[PDB]
Amino acid sequence: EAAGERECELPKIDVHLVPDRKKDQYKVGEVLKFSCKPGFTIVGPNSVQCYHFGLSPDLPICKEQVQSCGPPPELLNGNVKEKTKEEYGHSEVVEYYCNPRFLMKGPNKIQCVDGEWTTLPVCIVE
Repeated sequence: EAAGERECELPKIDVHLVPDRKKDQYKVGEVLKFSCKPGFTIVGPNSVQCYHFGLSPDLPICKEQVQSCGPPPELLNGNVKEKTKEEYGHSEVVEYYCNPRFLMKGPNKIQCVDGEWTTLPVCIVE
């Protein structure tokens, strides 16, 4: 009996972690987005899939204390349109804008994760 499959059940995550679904058994191809508790920051993979060998990649962790990352980086052919505060914070996104000659490819905003900002929008001439 049983196919070649090997389906998933929610593994032992962090006590302060909370999965998006939060179901007991995950079907192969379920993406278990994780997050941490209200006052916790999730660090690591915030989305793992249920594969036919198990939930992968391995689970992220929870940090209450993160960095504020200071001000955001510059944009290559734009700038930050928002008020650059000396202290942003985790999950604080920064709306950028590129010049009126470019198309903005990636996310115009980026949020700082742990203490590192995510991948910039990047714009190209239209």
